[PDB]
Amino acid sequence: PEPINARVIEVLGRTSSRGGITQVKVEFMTGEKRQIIRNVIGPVRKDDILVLMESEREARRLR
Amino acid sequence: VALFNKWPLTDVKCQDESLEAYISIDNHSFVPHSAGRWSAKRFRKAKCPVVERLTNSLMMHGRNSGKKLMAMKTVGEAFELINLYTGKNPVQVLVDAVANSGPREDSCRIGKGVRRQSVDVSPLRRVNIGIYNIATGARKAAFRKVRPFAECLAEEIMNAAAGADKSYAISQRNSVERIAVSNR
Amino acid sequence: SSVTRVPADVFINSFAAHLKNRGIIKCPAFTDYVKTGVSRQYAPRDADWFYIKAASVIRHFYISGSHSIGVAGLARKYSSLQKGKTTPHHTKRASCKVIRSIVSQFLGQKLLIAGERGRHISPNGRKMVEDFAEGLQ
Amino acid sequence: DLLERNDIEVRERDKYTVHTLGKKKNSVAVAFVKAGKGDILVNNVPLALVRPEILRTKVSEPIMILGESLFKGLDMNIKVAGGGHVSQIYAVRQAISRGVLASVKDEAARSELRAKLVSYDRQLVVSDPRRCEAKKFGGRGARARRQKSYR
Amino acid sequence: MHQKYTIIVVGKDLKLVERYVKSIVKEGRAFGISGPCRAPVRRLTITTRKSPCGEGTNTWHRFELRMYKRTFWVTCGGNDISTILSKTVVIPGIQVTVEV
Amino acid sequence: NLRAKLEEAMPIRRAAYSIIRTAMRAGAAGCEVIVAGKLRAQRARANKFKEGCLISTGHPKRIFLAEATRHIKMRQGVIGVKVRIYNPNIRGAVMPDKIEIGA
RNA sequence: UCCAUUGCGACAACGAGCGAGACCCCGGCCGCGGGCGCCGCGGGACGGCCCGCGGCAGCGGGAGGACGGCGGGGCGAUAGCAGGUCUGUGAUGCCCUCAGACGCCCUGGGCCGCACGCGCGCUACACUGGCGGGGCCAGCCGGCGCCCGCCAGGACGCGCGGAGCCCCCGCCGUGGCCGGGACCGCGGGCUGGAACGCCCCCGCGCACCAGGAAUGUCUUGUAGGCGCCCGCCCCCACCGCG
Repeated sequence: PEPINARVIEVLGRTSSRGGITQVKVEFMTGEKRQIIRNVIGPVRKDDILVLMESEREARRLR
Repeated sequence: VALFNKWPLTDVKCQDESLEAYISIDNHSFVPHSAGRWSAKRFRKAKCPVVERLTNSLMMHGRNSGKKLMAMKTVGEAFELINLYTGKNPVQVLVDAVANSGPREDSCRIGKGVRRQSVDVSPLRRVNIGIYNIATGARKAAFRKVRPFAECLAEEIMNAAAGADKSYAISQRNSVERIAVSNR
Repeated sequence: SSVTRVPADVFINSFAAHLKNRGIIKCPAFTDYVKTGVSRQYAPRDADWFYIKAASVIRHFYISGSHSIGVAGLARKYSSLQKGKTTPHHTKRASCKVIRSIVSQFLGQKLLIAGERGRHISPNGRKMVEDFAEGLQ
Repeated sequence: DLLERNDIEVRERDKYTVHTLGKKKNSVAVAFVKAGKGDILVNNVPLALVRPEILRTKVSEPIMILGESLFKGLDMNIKVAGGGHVSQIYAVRQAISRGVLASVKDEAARSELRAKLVSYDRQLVVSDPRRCEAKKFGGRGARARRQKSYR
Repeated sequence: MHQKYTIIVVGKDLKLVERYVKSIVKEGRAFGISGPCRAPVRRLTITTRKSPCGEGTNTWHRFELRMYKRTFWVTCGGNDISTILSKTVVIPGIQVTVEV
Repeated sequence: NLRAKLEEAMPIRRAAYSIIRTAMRAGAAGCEVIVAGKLRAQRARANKFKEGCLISTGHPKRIFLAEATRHIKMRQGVIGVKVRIYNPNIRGAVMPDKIEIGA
């Protein structure tokens, strides 16, 4: 399965106890447009489009 | 605007709609020496000519710290050596190289007690790692060889743009992504 | 003016050939085997270097105009770092004798006139320098 | 070299309508603009021939964005002192932009011309505030510090 | 007669030197005294370790003695400026010197 | 005055309080005297006697605080005394922090 | 809530004070006055405006504006340390010494030795480099000329004056090589009363081809690279402070 791009709807917060993981709710840019929550590394903001390698895996809500 | 008085930005559009926003050719100025403060503001870095970011990545290791004038000279000669072989716009071949060199998955602990989990690399980090990897593969390649920095930089860009694993940057992307798939 | 319109290097090299052709300066040939500046280590490999240095020194005295720069000041214009020591390298002035020989030839040639303190370019020499510059253009 | 009163000392009179100052990293350029044939001179030398051969396009950059025809009809005498080569190339582009704009003055065309420059490059007509920071005791660097032997 | 007498005011404190400037300019304004020529400040500096011993992280006290000097030009009769010195307000610890 | 009182063998509290009242009557907002050394003991103490409000830091310490140091000598050993007197109203300048406001 | 007992809303507490802030020095920007020399006096910016969110205190942005939300420094509460300095001190208790002196000088020598362990640093390990000419760029702040000498330096005078990096063209060209410059033999200078100090010329050509376990500093004009000045000082910086 090719990776599917998803755009950030809400930047939920900073995790990993070092803040480096960013929690973001991402809505698939194309397709069913499911809104899943995924961990992100680096600088991220609303409307950032990132290719999700599997997308069937989601981080704990707001954790 | 013709970078190095030779190459336009008109056809240089990034195909990757996930990475197109963070790569900018609009602010290009002949000679990538804009002294604009990229350090200021969290995302001002994104609004910078891609070629200038490469010229900032080239000057590393300390012995070569700060010499932008010498780095941009290399970028021009490297672009000529990309034009000479690829036969395409070298600003556009760099744009494809930055897009490919950036991995989309990394491994970080994620509040675990050493157990890393899978994360998603941000679309700015993908651009920052991609350029850094291009320059660092060349840096290692030219350390003790008759081959000049300009030649190896020209070849990593030419190899990344297609996706050949000979590129130190693409090997790094595939290693980072694969560790991320297992730690998933 | 003129000497500026022609790039500084494209003037100095052509003037070096001119100052060897017209017989100006005439290398001492005793300073030919000496290395300018305590700072360097391997001596000039040009072999026509005296003429390049001679054309560069007149071009400096021309842009100086009535400033009348000294020979020691010209030696500080050819100062470089003394590299090759464990102690950190610092700038070291060029050999005074070489430049003193060059300025001496110009005074005898009357290309440069003597002045209070340092010597300065004479009008007769200036004529040669500007005609050469415009000729290159 | 340090903000000395030496404006008229290089050139006597010559109907220099304006005397702009462009300053980047401790380098100041006093540019004198009069009606001319489109000639620009820096440090008694053609502007096109500048020392950082790579940065010789940065000096000519305001002319390109504004347009050659607007520049034609002006003669500028620029004297740069202080700072170093790259800042002196940044100071002269700033001085040229400010001085050419001074001819339009408060005109609506100046507001467009300031915006035209500010869009291609902002801070081309605005001084860059960054200045060197002082060395502090216990560090070779302004903020760097000596290595701690123990702990 | 008519010579040029150079007054030089050397003072550590700026407000004190500015006061001497006001008095000198006022007394000689009729005599065409020149406006103050302010010298580049002499920021003589001594940096010394704060500790008498060598103990502790080495700390440094940065002491700067700034000396402000104003040169004054008056061209006129000598006797008048000798009296002009009495007329100008006397500032203690601030010195004036006349050089022909 | 304090050094003389201490050499007259005045008690340290009595001598210090006498200096404090004279400064307070002269209008200092705060007077602080610190006496340090071997006060009638082989161990060294540092008894600080202070009354009123005294500022501690800032450029106003240079302008509004008169800090005087003595080294009074007693038989057992040197007793150093510091007298600090703070006047907010010194005529020439005002306290930066104080805002006079109006009616 | 905030950089902060920084505030707000409260509240057996009710009013204060110190430290924080204010202040001070500097910088950048704009007026005014002066001027042998850029140097004197003021302004400007306050989270004020705008939009959201917040009793609030504020918060996130957007702007305009040299400058934006602690620009960098100076000062530094309260209580202590049994931290360090008696070898800075006509600071000093007490003990010792006190003309065969522990006074004060005078000659010579050490502190600078060195199987070794460790802490700052410095220079390298090369080609983004070395080497030759040419361009030439400062700032704290700042003298020069002429002649001779390979330089180092000197003589004789007088009133003055300025970097590296980098850029440009050659050369060597992956070789412990021309990388690197440790050592070591003549020699030329200097300073002083005197070298063992320093400088320089032709040799001579050490490790080091990137450093294990560990560990340190750093967010913009910052790191790092690269020069330069001053302190001490006969000479002398791989040091400190700029």
